[PDB]
Order: sequence, then C-alpha cells, then structure tokens
Amino acid sequence: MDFNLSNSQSDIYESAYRFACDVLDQDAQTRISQKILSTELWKKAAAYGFAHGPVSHQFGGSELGALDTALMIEALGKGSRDIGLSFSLCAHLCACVIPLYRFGSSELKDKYLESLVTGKLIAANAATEPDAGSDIYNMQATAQPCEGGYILNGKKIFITNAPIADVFIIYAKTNPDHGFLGVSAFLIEKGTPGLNVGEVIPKDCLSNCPWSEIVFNDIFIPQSQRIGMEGAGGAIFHDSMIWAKGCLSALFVGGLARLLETTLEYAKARQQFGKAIGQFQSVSNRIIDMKLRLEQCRLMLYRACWKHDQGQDAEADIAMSKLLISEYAVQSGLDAIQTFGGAAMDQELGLVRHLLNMIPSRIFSGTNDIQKEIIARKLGLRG
Amino acid sequence: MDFNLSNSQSDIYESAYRFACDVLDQDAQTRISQKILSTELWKKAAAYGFAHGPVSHQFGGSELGALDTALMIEALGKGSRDIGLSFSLCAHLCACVIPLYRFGSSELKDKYLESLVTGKLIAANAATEPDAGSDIYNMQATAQPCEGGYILNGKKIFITNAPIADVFIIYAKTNPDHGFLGVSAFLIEKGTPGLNVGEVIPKDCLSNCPWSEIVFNDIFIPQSQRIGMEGAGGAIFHDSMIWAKGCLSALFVGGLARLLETTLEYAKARQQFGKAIGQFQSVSNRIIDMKLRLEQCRLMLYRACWKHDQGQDAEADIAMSKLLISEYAVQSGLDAIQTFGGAAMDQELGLVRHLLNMIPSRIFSGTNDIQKEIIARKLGLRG
Amino acid sequence: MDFNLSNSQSDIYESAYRFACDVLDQDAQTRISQKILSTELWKKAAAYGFAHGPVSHQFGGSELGALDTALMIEALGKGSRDIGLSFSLCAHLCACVIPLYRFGSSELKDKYLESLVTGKLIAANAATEPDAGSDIYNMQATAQPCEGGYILNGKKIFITNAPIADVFIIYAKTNPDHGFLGVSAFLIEKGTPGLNVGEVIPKDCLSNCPWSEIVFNDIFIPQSQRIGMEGAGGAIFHDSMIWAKGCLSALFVGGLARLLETTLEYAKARQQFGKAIGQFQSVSNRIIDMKLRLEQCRLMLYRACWKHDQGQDAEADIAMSKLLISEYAVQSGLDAIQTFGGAAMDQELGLVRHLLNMIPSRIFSGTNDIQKEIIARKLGLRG
Amino acid sequence: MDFNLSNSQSDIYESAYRFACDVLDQDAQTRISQKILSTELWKKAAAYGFAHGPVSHQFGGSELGALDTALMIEALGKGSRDIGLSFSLCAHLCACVIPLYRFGSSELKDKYLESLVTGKLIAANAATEPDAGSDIYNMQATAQPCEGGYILNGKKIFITNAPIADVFIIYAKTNPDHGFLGVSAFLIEKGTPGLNVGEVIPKDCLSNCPWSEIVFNDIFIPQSQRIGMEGAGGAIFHDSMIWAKGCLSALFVGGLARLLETTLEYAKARQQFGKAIGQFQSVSNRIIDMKLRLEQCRLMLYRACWKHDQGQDAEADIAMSKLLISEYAVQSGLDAIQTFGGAAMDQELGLVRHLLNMIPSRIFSGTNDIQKEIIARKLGLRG
Ligand SMILES: Cc1cc2nc3c(=O)[nH]c(=O)nc-3n(C[C@H](O)[C@H](O)[C@H](O)COP(=O)(O)OP(=O)(O)OC[C@H]3O[C@@H](n4cnc5c(N)ncnc54)[C@H](O)[C@@H]3O)c2cc1C
Ligand SMILES: Cc1cc2nc3c(=O)[nH]c(=O)nc-3n(C[C@H](O)[C@H](O)[C@H](O)COP(=O)(O)OP(=O)(O)OC[C@H]3O[C@@H](n4cnc5c(N)ncnc54)[C@H](O)[C@@H]3O)c2cc1C
Ligand SMILES: Cc1cc2nc3c(=O)[nH]c(=O)nc-3n(C[C@H](O)[C@H](O)[C@H](O)COP(=O)(O)OP(=O)(O)OC[C@H]3O[C@@H](n4cnc5c(N)ncnc54)[C@H](O)[C@@H]3O)c2cc1C
Ligand SMILES: Cc1cc2nc3c(=O)[nH]c(=O)nc-3n(C[C@H](O)[C@H](O)[C@H](O)COP(=O)(O)OP(=O)(O)OC[C@H]3O[C@@H](n4cnc5c(N)ncnc54)[C@H](O)[C@@H]3O)c2cc1C
Ligand code: PRO
Ligand code: PRO
Ligand code: PRO
Ligand code: PRO
Ligand SMILES: [Cl-]
Ligand SMILES: [Cl-]
Repeated sequence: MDFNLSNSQSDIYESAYRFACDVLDQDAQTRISQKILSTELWKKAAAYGFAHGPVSHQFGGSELGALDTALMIEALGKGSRDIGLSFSLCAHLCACVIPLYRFGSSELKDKYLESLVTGKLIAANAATEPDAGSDIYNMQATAQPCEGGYILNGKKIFITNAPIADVFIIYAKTNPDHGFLGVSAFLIEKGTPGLNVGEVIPKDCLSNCPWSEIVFNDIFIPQSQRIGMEGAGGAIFHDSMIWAKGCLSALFVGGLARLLETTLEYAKARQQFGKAIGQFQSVSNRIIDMKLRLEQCRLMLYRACWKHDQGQDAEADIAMSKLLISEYAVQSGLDAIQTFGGAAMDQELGLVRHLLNMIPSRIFSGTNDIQKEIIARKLGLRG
Repeated sequence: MDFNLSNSQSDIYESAYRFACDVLDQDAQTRISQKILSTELWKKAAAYGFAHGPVSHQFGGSELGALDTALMIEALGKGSRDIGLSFSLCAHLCACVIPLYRFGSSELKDKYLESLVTGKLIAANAATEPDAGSDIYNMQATAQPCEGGYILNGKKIFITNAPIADVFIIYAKTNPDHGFLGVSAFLIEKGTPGLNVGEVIPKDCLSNCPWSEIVFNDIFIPQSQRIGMEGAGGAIFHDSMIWAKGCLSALFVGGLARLLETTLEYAKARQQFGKAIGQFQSVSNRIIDMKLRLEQCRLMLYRACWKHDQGQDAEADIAMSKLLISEYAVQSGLDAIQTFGGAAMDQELGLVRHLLNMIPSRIFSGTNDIQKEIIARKLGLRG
Repeated sequence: MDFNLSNSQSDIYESAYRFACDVLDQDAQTRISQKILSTELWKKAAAYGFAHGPVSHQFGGSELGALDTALMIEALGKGSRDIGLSFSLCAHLCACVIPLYRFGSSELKDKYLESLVTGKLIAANAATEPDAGSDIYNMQATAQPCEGGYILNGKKIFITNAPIADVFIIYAKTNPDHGFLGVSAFLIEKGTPGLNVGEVIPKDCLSNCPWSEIVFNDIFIPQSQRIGMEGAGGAIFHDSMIWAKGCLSALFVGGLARLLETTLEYAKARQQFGKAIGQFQSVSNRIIDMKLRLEQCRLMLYRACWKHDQGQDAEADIAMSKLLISEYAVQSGLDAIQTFGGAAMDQELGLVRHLLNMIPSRIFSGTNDIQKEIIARKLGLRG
Repeated sequence: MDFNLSNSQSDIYESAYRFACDVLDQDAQTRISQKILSTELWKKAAAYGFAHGPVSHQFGGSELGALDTALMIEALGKGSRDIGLSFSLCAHLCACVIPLYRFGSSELKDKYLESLVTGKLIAANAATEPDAGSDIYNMQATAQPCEGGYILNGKKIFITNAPIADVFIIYAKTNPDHGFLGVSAFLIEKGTPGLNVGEVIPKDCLSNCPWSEIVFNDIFIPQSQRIGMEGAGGAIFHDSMIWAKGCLSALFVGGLARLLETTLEYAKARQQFGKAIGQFQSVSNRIIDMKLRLEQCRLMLYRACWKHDQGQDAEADIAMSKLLISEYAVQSGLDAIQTFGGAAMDQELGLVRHLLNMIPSRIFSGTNDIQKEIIARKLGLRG
C-alpha cells in the first residue's frame, strides 16, 4: 500500500500537463468560441502520445499500462480547457486504437494501426443505433456473410468523430439470431461505396467535438477487415468500453482539479460583508464537498486502473469509478457556478461551458444506471 | 383550507397559457437560435397583461393580487419555451413597474407608469454593483443632494434589459454614511447626459435576455424623479425583491410542469430491453422525484402569495419558495436530461438549454444562501 | 385556494393538542422508560375521539372527514412524546375501526363497532405474512368456505396490538387461485379455538407499542363474521391503507413540529465561540432544511386529505405524502441530533428515541419503494 | 502507487479479525442485552494488542504505524458486534496511551505506560466541559501552579470510561488568560482526594460503553504528573485527536464492511414478487450506494494513515476521512434497515442497534462541522 507516483509516473503526468498547457490550451478560447476542432492540433496531440496508450513500440506506442494512460489523460483534462478536442482524442484512443491493437490481425494492424497511433488517420467507433443504446446488443445492423466478406446494412447514431474520421470501427450482427454472441467488429474506410456519413449535428455540450449518424447501404466488407474472430464483437466492444470508462474518465478528474483550483482562488479573493466569501460556511461547505469528491473519485480511478495493470478483475472497480467521477463532475460544476454567483454567467470564465461539457460524462460509454446494473451483477444481485 | 382555483383564477391561468402557447411560443425556436429578444413580441405580451400585476385600472392594470400574478406567470412559463423573453418581461414588471406604482409620487406615476404597464417603455432595475451583490446595501454609487436634485455617479452591473431599456430605476446612496437607510431610488431616462449604457454582454444562460453594465458620470437627477422618500430606497428595493422572488419564480414552476410532461411522455415511448424505460425503477424513481418537487414547491409558492394577499407576513414564505423552486428547477433539469440519455444532446429538443435557463434562478433576486440567511433571521437564529 | 383552518378545524386541533399535552404526555417518560403501553390511558384517548375518525354518530363517532382526522392526529403527535401509544391508537382506528365501519354489515357493526369506537375493545389488523410483505396479495393464509362459514389456517406477523387486542381483522384467501381478488376479510375474537396469539416481541423502535405473530390452526369463522363481500378483502385492505397512510402519517408531521421547536430553542440557547450555535451557517442551514421539510410535507398531507374529502382521486397524493413525511421525519431526526452534539445522547431529552420512533414510518403501510411503485403506476409508467 | 497489503499488514488484519470473531464476538449478544462492558474481556483485548498502537517494545508495544493500527481496528470493527467495548478500548488507546507515550516524561512512562498498554490500568481522557465542547480551548477547569505542583478545580463531561478508569488524562488551564496555549495535560489517579467521578449516565447509543462526568475539588496534582511541558496541553490534545480520528474511525469502516455483507446476503435470499428483492433497482441502487461509500472512505482512511506514516502533513486527510466515514456509516445504517423492511425491527439482528452505535461517530473527536472548519482552514478559507 502506497500512494506516491513513481518518478516515471510523475514524468508522464508532468510532460502531458506541459503539453496540454503550452500547446493545446494556447488559443483555446478562440477555438471554443468558433466551435472549431483543430485537426492539426489534434494530430500533434495524437503524435505526442495521447493516441498511444498500451500500444507497443512496434506500432509507435510506448506500452503504457492503464494507470499511466489515466495519468496522461488526467493531466490533459487539468491542463487544457478544450475538453471537446480532448474527448475526441480519447474516443479515438479508447474505442478505436485499443481494440484494433488488442484484437486485430497482423495484417490489419500492419496496414492501419501505426497510422491511428500517430494520428495520420482519425477513427470513429460506431456501435449505438436508434433502437440500441443501453441495450447495445439489440443492435440491428447486419453484416451478412458472403463470398469474400460481408454485406453491411444499418444505421449508427451519436458517433463521435464521424464527420472527421478516415476509418470507422463498426459493430454489426453476423448472426442476427443472437445478441452479444452474434456481433462482429469491422474496420471500414471513408469513401467506401454505400457508406453515407451524415453532416455534423450541433450540440451545446462538448460543442466542438463533432458527431453525426452514419448509414450503411449494401457495403461490401472484405474478409480481411473483420477485427478479431467472428461473433467476438461483443467481447471487443465490451473491452473497449472498459478503457473508455477507466481511462477516458480521468479527463474529468483533471477537469475537476482545475475547477477546484479556480473556485478556491475566487472564494479567497471575492469579498462581501467585509470578508472573503469563503469565510461563510455555506460557501466553504460546498467547496469542501468539491474537494472530498475529487480526492475520493481520483483514488477509486487509480485503484481501478492499478488492479487492471495487476491482471485482477477490475470491471466493477471501473464501473464504480465512471459512476462516481461523472456524478461528481456534474455536481461540482454546479457548486462552482454557485460560488461565483452572477460572475459565473461570463463566457470568458468558462464555468457554464465546463458544466455543459460534464453533462455527457454520465451518458457515454454506458449510462450511470447501466453502471449500477454492472455493479449489481458483480455483487450477485442479478442471479 | 381549499386547493381549488376560483373560476376567476382559472380563467386568468388559461388565458395566459393560451397567449403564451399561441403567440409567444410560435416561432420561438428561431428566435432562441438567433439569440433574438423580439421587442415587438415583448410589447404585445406586456400589453396583454404580463406587465400589469397589482397596478390599478387608473394606470392600465387589472389590480391582480400576488397569487393571481403568480398564476399568470406560471402559465407563461409552462406555455412558452422562450424563457429569456419571459424573464425580461417579469423583471420589468417586478423590479420596475411595481416599485413605481407602490412608491412613486402622483406626478411620477402620471408621467411614466401607464407607459411601463402597456410596454410602450421598457424599464431596467439597477442595484447590483461590482462590490455590492449579496451585500447590496454596501453599494457605492452616490446621489449627492444639490439644488434642484442630485448628482449621480457610480457603476451598476448585471442589469437585465439595460441594452433595450428606455428608463432605469436606479438605487444610490444619498447618505453614504449609512447602509440600508442611506439608499434612495430614482427613475432616469435613456439619453440623459452622463448615462453610459454598455453593449450587451453575451451569456449562455437566458442567452437572449440582454443585460449589460451602466455607468453614471455626474448625471443630474431632477428632484421630481426620486421614487418615494429620501433614504427609503432600501425599503423599496426590498419590497421589489419580494415580488421578484414571490411571483417571478412562478415562471420556473410552469417550466418544471412543462419539463415533467415532456419527460413522462418520453419515458413511456422510449423502449430498451423490450419495455418502456419508465418501467425500470432507476428511471421512474427520478421522474417521481421531479413530480414530488413540482407539487411541493408549487404549494409553497401558492401559500406564500396567498399569505401576502391576506396581509400576513410572507417574507419567510417567499424566501422558502424561491429557494425550493430554484433548487428543484435545476435538479429536475438534470434529471430530465438523464432520462433522455444521448437524445438529450439535441438542440431542437431544448433540454440542455432548459437547464441553462434554470441555472440563474438560484442567483438572481438574492442567492439561495442569502435566502437561507433571511429564513434564519425570521427563525430567530440571527439575534 | 385558501390556507387557513376553519374555526371548527382549529377547535378540533386545539382540543386534541390539549388532551395530548395534559392527559397523554403527563408521566410519559416513566411509561416510555418501562416500555409500558397503558391500556387505561389508551382507552381514555380512544373515547376522547382518537378512535372515531369518519365513524357516524350512530356508532359513537363525530363523522370527521380525512382532513379533520389528520388535524387531530397531527395535534396528538405534537402534544405527546408517547408516540408508541399514539401509533397503537391510530393503527386501531385506521386499519380496524374504519374498514369495519366502511364495509361491515349492519349486524357486524351493531355487535362490534361502537365498542371499537369507544375503546372498550382493542383491535389488531393482520395482513402481513412471512412470505407476503410488500407482495401482500401473495398471502398464503386460507379461509376455506364450508357449511356455515370458513376454516382458517395460516400465520400473520408484525401485528401491531396483537398481544393486547380483543378482536382481530384478518385477511385470508377464500380463493387461493387468485391474488388481490381472492382475498376476504374477517373479524375474529380473542379466545376462539385455534387462534394462537404470540407473546410480545420486543423492539427498540416504537418500543412500547406491542406487536407479535398470530397463528390460525383450523379456526372456524362463522359466515356472519366476514367483513364485506366475498373476494373484496383486497379492496378493503387497500382502502384501509389509504387511511393509514393519509391520516396516521399526520402523527409524524406533528412530531416533526415538536422536534423543530425543541431544536430551534437549543440553537438559540447553546453558545460556543462566544455566540449561539445557530449563528453558524452549518447549524442554521440544517435547521432550515428541517423547517422546509415540515412546511412542504404538511401542505402535501393537507391537500391529499382535502382531495379525499372532495371525492377526488387522492391515491397518488396520499402515497406522495406518506413517502415525503416518513423520509423527512427520519432525516430531520438525524439533523436534530447533530444540532445537539453530545447532549443528544441523553435519554431524558428523547432525541435518539424520537429517531428510533421515526424509522418504521418508512416501512409500515407499505414501504417507500412501494409508494414509488404506486406513484409510478398513477403516472402511467407501469403500462 | 499500490493497493495491496504487505504480508505483514495482512497478518496483522487477519490475526485481529480472528481475535475479534473468536474471543470478543462470542457471547456478545448477551452482554449487549444486559448493557455489560466486560472488563475481563476488555483486558484480554488490550493485552492482545488493541491497547498497543505505536508504543515501543520498551513499554510492551509492537511499534505499529498508523496504517497498521488502523488495519487492526478495522478488523475489530468487522469481527465483533460489541462495538461499545471496541470503542472503549480504542478511546483508551488513542486518547490516553498514545499521548502518554508521545509526550510523557521517562519517569511518568516508567510508572504508568506499560500498565496502560497491557490493560492492567484503564484510562479515560477528560477534556470536554459543559461550556467547552467544539470550543474546547475555552475550557474553564484550572490547574493553578503552586509549590510542588498544581491545585485543580473544574468539571468534565461526556468522559468515556470514567466509571471504570483507574487513571485520568485531564486537560486544564495553567494560564487562564490564554486559550490553546494556556492548557496543560496531567495524569491523575482514581481515589485522589478531591476527585469525584460520577455514576454512569445511561445512553441508547454505544449503550454498554460507560461514560460520566468528573468533578475536581481542590485536587493537588504533584509536578511529576504533568504530561509534557507547561502550556503544551493544547498540542497534546490536538495530537491525540488525530489518532482518535484517524485510527479509531477504522472501527466504523470495519462495521460498514460487516453491514454490507449482511445486507447483500439478505437481498439475495429474501424473495417478493417471485424474485430476490435485490433484483429491483430501488433495492440494488441503495446497496450499491453502501458499497461505493465503503470503498471510497476506506481508501481515504488508508491514504491518511499512510501519509502520517510517511511524515507528510496528514491533518486535512484525517479530518476528511473522519467526516466521510461517520456520515457514510450513518447513512448506510439507514440503507440496511430499509433493505430489511419489517425484519429490521428485530433485536437479535442488531441493525437498529448498529445505527445507534454509528450516530455518535459524527460527534466525538470533533463534530463533522468542526472537521469542515479544519479542512476549510487547510484550504486557505480561514485566512
Ligand atoms: C458525448 C457522447 C458521445 C458518444 N459517442 C459515441 C460513439 O462514438 N459511438 C457510439 O457508438 N456511441 C456513442 N455514444 C452513445 C452512447 O453510448 C449512448 O448514448 C448510451 O449508451 C445511452 O444510450 P441512449 O442514448 O440510447 O439512452 P437510452 O438507452 O435510451 O437510455 C435512456 C434512459 O433509460 C435508462 N435505462 C435504459 N436501460 C435501463 C436499464 N436496463 N435499467 C435502468 N435504466 C435504464 C438510461 O440509463 C437513461 O436514463 C455517445 C454518447 C454521448 C453522450
Ligand atoms: C440572470 C440574472 C439577472 C440579474 N438581473 C439583475 C438586475 O436586473 N438588476 C440588478 O441590480 N441585479 C441583477 N442581477 C444581479 C444579482 O442580484 C446578483 O448576481 C446577486 O445578488 C448575487 O450577487 P453577486 O453575483 O455579486 O454574488 P456574490 O454576492 O459575490 O456571491 C458569491 C457567493 O457568495 C455567497 N455569499 C455571499 N454573501 C454570503 C453570506 N453572507 N452568507 C453566505 N454566502 C454568502 C453567495 O451566496 C454566492 O454563493 C442579476 C443576476 C442574474 C444571475
Ligand atoms: C411498525 C410496524 C407496524 C406494522 N404493523 C402491521 C400491522 O398491524 N399489520 C400488518 O399486517 N402488518 C404490519 N406491519 C408490516 C408491514 O406492512 C410490512 O413490514 C411492510 O409491508 C413491508 O414488508 P416486509 O417487512 O415483508 O418487507 P419486504 O417486502 O421484504 O421488503 C424488503 C425490501 O424490499 C423492497 N421491495 C419489495 N418489493 C419491492 C418492489 N416491488 N420494488 C422495489 N422494492 C421492493 C422493500 O421496499 C424493502 O426495501 C407493520 C410494520 C411495521 C414496521
Ligand atoms: C460517544 C462520545 C464519546 C465522547 N468521549 C469523550 C471523552 O472520552 N472525553 C472528552 O473529553 N469528550 C468526549 N466526548 C465529547 C465530544 O468531544 C463533544 O461531544 C464534541 O466535541 C462536541 O461538543 P458538544 O457535545 O459540546 O457539542 P457543541 O459544541 O455544543 O456542538 C453543537 C452543534 O453546534 C455545532 N457547532 C459548534 N461550533 C461550531 C462552529 N464553529 N461552526 C459550525 N458548527 C458549530 C456542532 O457542530 C454541533 O452541530 C464524547 C462524545 C461522544 C458523542
Ligand atoms: O460508445 C460510447 O458511448 C463511447 C464513448 C466514447 C467513444 N465511444
Ligand atoms: O436584483 C435582481 O437580482 C433582480 C432579478 C430580477 C430583476 N432584478
Ligand atoms: O399493514 C400495515 O402495515 C399497517 C400499519 C398500521 C397498521 N397496519
Ligand atoms: O474527545 C473526544 O471526543 C474523544 C473521543 C474518543 C475519546 N475521546
Ligand atoms: Cl427495476
Ligand atoms: Cl458561517
């Protein structure tokens, strides 16, 4: 039992924080105002190491474990206000780079993986459908086996990075009779006949992180573009959501650390009634709640990632971390706004935008109600 | 003890709801998208009766009590998505029309009040300053008595409607030695030498309701433009915040009623796992929380307004209502978003914008921490 | 819309409060210390009017509506610390007197009802079983029709007043094929062959209110002792739980009013750091939460009872009231204890005993999770 | 960063758990029913190692760090239902053994410390007074320096173990002009002229852990019985409350672990509506809250104790741990009761008694409002 970072871990965090502050955060307000996702900046960040994660040196990575990857992303969330860009990068890493690395064939990794790792190609993961969100293994898209490969049809929605992606990791039923065990995963390229990527659909939360729908009309998928084995798509999707929960969520821990620093500074500076507003217990009690949340959920995340790195069963720990971080990020966003009063309603300060950016953390990679179903199953309450 | 509306009260509600639905709500999405506050629509709403409140027939009003006024505004909040416009109207009514009616001289009412009541003139109330928000009686603006009137200097911030107002109800120290008892209230016109109204300052919450700062540089205020007696400004401001709490807050009750109807409809329609998502207790428990909040806070508001109409001391009841409504409006906005999942991130649906619009309800007319100070004082805990 | 009591309602409340203070509360600490339920005091309270409720003058009652009955019981809960005795009386009234009055035949009312109304006979209601608590219509006790009546077998548990009751209102399956529609209700007397009433089972909550199990071994029930029609037991039980929710819960509103008065007094009297502890916002914020809870849930209860008296559908309103009152009573018990600090751990003060007494309010007459199921059904979420 | 116990730490935990289960828990229900604190059992536990903590081998201890001590006490709280006895032992260890070891002279340790470490002598710590609870450095007891020592007068209240103690560690003003810097600490023996120990004062929480008041009437304290330097009593008391927070609180973590195991077992076993009650999300969501609380607060405690062992500043971490553990212990006690329904009201099961035993965790060693003041000071909000 130990709560210090190794020198190696500290260096990873500090180097990422410096990049996030000095490269990504510079000029972020202009990009955020204009709803710009800078693909040139995105590619620099990817190549710096944010698209690497556990990927081996053979494909351009540094073979980080889950805790190291989480530290890097925590630093990114603390260091850069441009959380839409950070979310876009972490989605590419966790839902696309990592499943290709972990399950792709030698031939598929050789063709595509280093390009994803260095950010030469942007990827999007397409699983959700209009009738399959929480009930994801009810997806209706079909990849019907044929000579040479598969015929793919269906519609995917809410796809992060679809308007900017070069390749798509897509999940579809190769055996529509089944649920989880009837799903396969495939890699398809932008431009393939029958792939119709929709125009970006605007949103107020994560507003510069583009998403859209994609429609498959009789796409031919060559056999070699299946990722992993036939019918293993459910297991692949599952494994990628573990990395998305476990490591992508670190982004919101680092955002909460930055939020707490800003809020503490204001509560010491702002005077009313002849003293700093932090001297009133109504004010200081809320800030203490923010601090208690940050310390608790960061330890939960660190232990979940550490257990993964030890080869222990970390599924319940990662669901617990994702649930706590996202709830705490939203509640603390509200508490920061309440500390600032009327001065919160100020687009240069970013507190309201911060709350908007935290709202979807309770939804993606599985809603918090679904995390509770996962935890309930691990506790033996779904027997 | 009775919980039915009179036929008169029912008619007031239904007529206001019809206007809000058929006149203000029509085309609201376009105006909201473009951040437009339609002054022509605003003036129609004012003249319909939303700028009238308790004002007598002599000045164009219908002599509504507080409960009737609250019913009208509840209907407005349920019937129109354009809550920025509604907030702008209710600010003009509660913080400007009502103090002029209740404290203005015959000569000042004769000159200005009917024009405010019919919406021919838009008004803004200017009390808050950079160093006087919660500690409002620390305001530093000064109205130095001189022959003929006063010389006014100072700066006001966060002023709803300032960029569109024709007249300003302003609070300033006529005796800078004192706090509450050193404040007077004045009416000044747009265009007066020395009045510098700032350009609209954008915000994401209530985004089409314009506000800005105003600066006074050696403005001469003629004696006849003082509202009420010298040194009575604190009492006037206080009384106007009672109407702003007590009746303007009704807007958010009606918004919560509309939100609950939308959320219940979705939870019955949306299927996952072979059933309506409202069949899962995680989902239905949150919707029940929304329903419990709405029923409780609407009764608190109705009783506070009814006690006012009976001539009872309603100050603590109005502070309790404002506190509960605003907290419940924010929490229920979050609960609706969580019910919809990814479909909440949809600008046409308006759920995220609804939450943005509710966030400032915990701040204006006194933050919720200040409401608790008021309640604590009434309970004898500030002795 | 009106929030004043009629003179008649005020008199009912004040007379009950005086009785509770001057008759039941006198000497209560000694009885509570010794875990005594004074049947002589119980009978005086019953005859004063607490066992009357809606019962007509023909049987000794005053034909109170639900709101009047709730006012009487609110006064009882504020006026007497002996909540175990009050709970025992209200259980007899709501679960036994009222179903006999509302559904019993002329012959059964003539024989028993006035004796229950004046407290000459104590009654207990026996529905719950080891395998039928929330799922009450899964009860397995059977009343097999035969010549002359029924043969009753089974076991009931958690029966308030069973060790002191003279008669028992019991629910059993006359058609074991069905659930709700297979239940009938019966009145049986202490002493009947085959009735085995268990010895009192001690508890720390409501510790002087006796309960035990009862076992039926081939009891013969004469036909004339069935209450209402065959198979109508589910509807009778349902209707009695409405009165138990709706009116018995008033007891905990009056207890919260007494608790708040005690807590406010202490927070003004107790000094630390040179001032009253109520001057610290951590302390006053919790007391304000107690006050907000009491005002909200009392209005919900009053409206639920008023709607019942108007002949409106009040089922959802009564479930909402029972849910809020019991949750708020428990949370406010904890908040009072926290206000007192170490002085809460004092058996003469009664704050810890008060919390114990509130804990079962979330369980009896249907748990709060079951109230949410009822509300969810009324909202259309169980379709 | 590591979350495994060393083999040494695991052995400490398992050995303590075995003792708590096989020695202290055996027959605990009878002792709890009779409100017995078994001094023979207490002394066996003390000598086994629960009265040792950081004390060196020279005085009979094993020189445990804070994390090891916390592990031992966590095991005690999980293994034995007799939390009153455990609390009594940990109070003796943290508030009496440890300050004597850390600040006592060679002569005072030589005379008394090994006897306290082996439990031959029971000790009580007496700081709180009628007018000095949270404001502890306002204590009014006086130890007036004289030739040879001090004349002690005053009254202490809420003193754990006073009715059974052989020695008393007492705090009094040697310079009544000052607060914190005017306090000294002394060791006095039962039986000294002028010491009047009150009879046990009963309580429902921790009901077999005896406490009473003590009154000093012109006690002569010999110079050699002062603990540490003159005027250092505030620092000594402060340091002992760190151990009381940081390590004694571990008791309630182990109690929550035992509670969660019992609650999970019941939610899988108890059927209603044809399934285990844990299958309903209302039930499983509450149990998940218990699990999330236990994992978070146990990590906070482990890190606080680990930081102490590393020589880092752990004051804020220990205040955060004490605050979270005690709040979570109370809330989870309520959640367990709600899981069991009517079966919670069963003295053999102990769930209601468990909640009673957790209620004082939010009060002793400084209330949770005072922990928030400590955290606020460490955050720079009390500047
Ligand atoms: C910012 C963002 C980025 C996204 N990126 C991607 C992406 O790149 N690729 C991709 O494939 N998807 C993506 N998603 C989609 C996301 O995975 C889904 O939104 C999510 O799984 C929830 O599905 P849904 O929106 O259909 O909600 P629904 O499943 O309809 O849920 C609606 C409500 O019902 C509740 N509910 C549903 N089932 C249960 C149950 N069994 N028990 C209790 N409550 C239940 C939910 O918790 C929620 O409260 C993204 C979403 C967001 C917000
Ligand atoms: C939408 C909107 C419209 C507005 N319209 C107008 C308008 O038309 N005219 C006008 O004059 N003003 C207007 N206001 C300003 C509003 O009145 C102030 O924002 C408000 O009074 C709070 O002041 P502040 O923003 O300076 O916050 P501060 O006073 O700085 O408060 C900051 C934080 O400190 C807390 N705090 C302060 N003092 C205490 C205390 N004693 N105890 C406990 N906590 C304390 C507050 O609760 C808050 O959490 C508007 C504000 C909003 C949001
Ligand atoms: C003080 C007291 C007095 C009583 N007096 C009487 C009396 O006089 N006569 C009488 O007949 N009974 C009496 N009862 C019994 C009472 O009616 C039952 O305790 C109650 O209905 C709950 O049943 P149970 O205890 O079997 O809990 P269970 O039904 O076992 O409930 C256990 C847990 O499961 C939850 N749960 C169960 N089903 C669902 C579901 N569908 N959805 C979600 N959660 C669910 C419950 O909410 C609870 O959290 C009394 C109880 C109390 C506490
Ligand atoms: C089980 C138990 C065992 C104990 N054992 C011992 C023992 O062995 N020796 C010993 O000396 N003492 C002992 N104590 C006493 C304990 O230290 C005091 O009870 C505690 O410090 C609180 O003091 P008080 O009871 O006077 O509460 P008060 O100080 O009166 O507090 C009352 C309320 O006011 C609040 N409050 C007070 N000041 C502030 C502030 N500045 N800001 C915000 N809120 C404030 C408190 O948080 C609380 O809500 C024990 C207490 C308990 C419950
Ligand atoms: O399926 C999802 O929801 C995840 C979210 C991050 C990228 N894709
Ligand atoms: O002073 C304020 O805060 C109020 C809010 C509505 C208009 N002016
Ligand atoms: O069935 C029950 O739970 C109710 C509680 C009051 C009397 N009987
Ligand atoms: O002073 C107190 O409150 C601590 C509690 C444990 C023993 N003494
Ligand atoms: Cl469910
Ligand atoms: Cl304060």
